Amino acid sequence: GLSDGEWQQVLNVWGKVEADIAGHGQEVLIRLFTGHPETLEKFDKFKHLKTEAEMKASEDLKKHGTVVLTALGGILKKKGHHEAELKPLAQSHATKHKIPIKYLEFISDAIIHVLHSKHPGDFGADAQGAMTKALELFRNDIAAKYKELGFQG
Repeated sequence: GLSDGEWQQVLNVWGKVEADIAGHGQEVLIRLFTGHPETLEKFDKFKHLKTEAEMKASEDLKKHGTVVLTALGGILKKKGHHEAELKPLAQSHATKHKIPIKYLEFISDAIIHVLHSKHPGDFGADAQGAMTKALELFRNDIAAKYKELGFQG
């Protein structure tokens, strides 16, 4: 798993996220949607947004970004014993929304990009590697649950 020092670096940069969860959420989603427009098709209420300008001005989108990063934060803070926080997310993403693991990879990259962009001083080489492992563990445990839930995934 991750070392205590790796989790410290994950939690340190997540500190920066929580100081402005909305702005971070908004930037992560925008990065995801602009990098991987197919992901936007999964969002009934957002997929009419054609441009970055439109995405930035969307309050719905910023609200959802907060929702996403709030749930992820709760998982990250559990540092590897996150079963309980992970369970309802795997559940909804496997039945209600059907989010392929590949899309979770895209959003992981989007998060790492935004974190490197906004907080390079709190997100150097070791920390980027620790966050990489952290998000990998998230996707890995989501996948394991997807399997039980009958979604591939």
